[PDB]
Amino acid sequence: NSGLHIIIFDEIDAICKQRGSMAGSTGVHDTVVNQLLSKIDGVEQLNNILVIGMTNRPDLIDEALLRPGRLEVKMEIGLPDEKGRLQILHIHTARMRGHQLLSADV
Amino acid sequence: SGGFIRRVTNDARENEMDENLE
Amino acid sequence: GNPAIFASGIIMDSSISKQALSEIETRHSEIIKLENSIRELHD
Amino acid sequence: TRHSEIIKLENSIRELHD
Repeated sequence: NSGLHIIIFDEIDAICKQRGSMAGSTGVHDTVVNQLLSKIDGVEQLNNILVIGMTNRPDLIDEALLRPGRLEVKMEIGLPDEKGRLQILHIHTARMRGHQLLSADV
Repeated sequence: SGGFIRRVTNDARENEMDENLE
Repeated sequence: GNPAIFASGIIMDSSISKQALSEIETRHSEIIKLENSIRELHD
Repeated sequence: TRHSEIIKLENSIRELHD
């Protein structure tokens, strides 16, 4: 009986990368990945955390970090189609339509 | 007579002390 | 040749120590006693 | 050297006192 704790990583590819691909880093860009891997799922178990990551180069991340049990739900966000464009346009003008600042010819 | 305070860290602070004692 | 290389991490080193501080207490303690003595003489 | 000087000082103080 415990609450939920949330963590948000932004631009995760900056710190997590394939182990050994980087070189001449003085080794600091390698122990971080091991620490993170051990902490997320180690000998001890947690059941009240949630981790969210965002990126733009999904193929550079270490494979061990994407197996089920650590980061399962992978999602791609792509460009919208016509209905999506109409919905977004409707969202971004509700205030103006409400206060009658929008002409009738639009 | 060669000093009065042992020098753990030296520093100016350890000098005047000793001199005063002298 | 080699591109510019980053420097490595630093490892500082503290100077003072617990036992050396007990020794500094040994130093300091006698001074107050000597002070009591000199104050007595002046009085 | 510390013992000698400190004990000398203390002895002088005691002599003055007495």
